[PDB]
Amino acid sequence: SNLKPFERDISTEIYQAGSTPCNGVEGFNCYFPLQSYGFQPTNGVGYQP
Amino acid sequence: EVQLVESGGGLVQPGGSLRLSCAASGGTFSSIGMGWFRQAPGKEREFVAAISWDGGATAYADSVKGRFTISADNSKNTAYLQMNSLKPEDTAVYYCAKEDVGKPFDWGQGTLVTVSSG
Amino acid sequence: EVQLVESGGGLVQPGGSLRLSCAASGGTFSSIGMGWFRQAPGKEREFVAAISWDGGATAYADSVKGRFTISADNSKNTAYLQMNSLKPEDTAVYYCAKEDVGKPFDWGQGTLVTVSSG
Repeated sequence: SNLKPFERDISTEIYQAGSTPCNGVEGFNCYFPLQSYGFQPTNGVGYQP
Repeated sequence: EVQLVESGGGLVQPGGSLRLSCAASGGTFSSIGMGWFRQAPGKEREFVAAISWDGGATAYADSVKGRFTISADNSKNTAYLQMNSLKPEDTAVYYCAKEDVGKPFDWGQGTLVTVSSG
Repeated sequence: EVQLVESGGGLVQPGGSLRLSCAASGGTFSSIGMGWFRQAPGKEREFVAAISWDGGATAYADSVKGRFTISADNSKNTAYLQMNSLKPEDTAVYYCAKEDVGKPFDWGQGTLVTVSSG
């Protein structure tokens, strides 16, 4: 739930996976979290760190 | 019933390129589990590529890195898959899925994609 | 520097009604001088109105009486405004500055608003 204050969760793979198994990289109903920012100076005037 | 419409599949020369397009008839307009799967003759249906609906993110299998590109949009409610330098082994019928939230899988009909010099 | 965003403007038939939004991301949460400003073509910038952050005080200029009512949202940290009786000289660009502790009239880019029958 967007993490607790003093959480320190540096996990990887998939968040609790779910009812769907790993299935190699992701499978059907899965994705890989921890994606790089890649923010651009023009894509979002307020959407940038 | 969740009807999936597919188009663009057909015969292509080796090393060629096509433009697949699979649209969805709404499907609650919210799903986080779609992907592209093909079933080669005499082979079990494996994973090829996928795309996330919550963003413009892309994801591909290890064997289709770079050569295959997938792009989706919210206004037209579809996803265009572009192939490059198709191999003879790539000859298989693709399938586009749509996994509704808290619901089982949804599958369409697919289109035959033949990669040969004939 | 401060970030101000303005949207929703454009052509409107005379005597229309517009609902523009000024989403102020943050803003030191010490606002005392929230107000909008206009710049008519070939005409110097002049005061329009102002809304207090600690109260419902909404002062208005003589030329916008009745037809102009501005409001904010302490929960949303935004600034909305409603218009009536659009007349051709109202064709101009508007802005929504943010005046706060040190922060001057945090100026933005505004939006073009057109009042014509074309």
